[PDB]
Amino acid sequence: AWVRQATGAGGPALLHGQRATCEVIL
Amino acid sequence: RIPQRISHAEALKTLCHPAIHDAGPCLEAFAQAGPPQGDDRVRALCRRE
Repeated sequence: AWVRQATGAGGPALLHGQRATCEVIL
Repeated sequence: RIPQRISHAEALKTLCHPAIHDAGPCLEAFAQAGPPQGDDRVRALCRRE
């Protein structure tokens, strides 16, 4: 209940277009 | 192309206006929308004042 409250516990807002990302720990 | 400056003291007509410091409608807009539903917010609802 802290970690999801730390961050992030078809959205209405989009000016450009769809969006992607990913993560690799280096 | 004539150089034109703008700053605070030239904007001072609207900066020093009484309806700026009047947060009466800002009071009522803060009183309309209550506390959002966050785990931080429900806990931060406490007595101090």
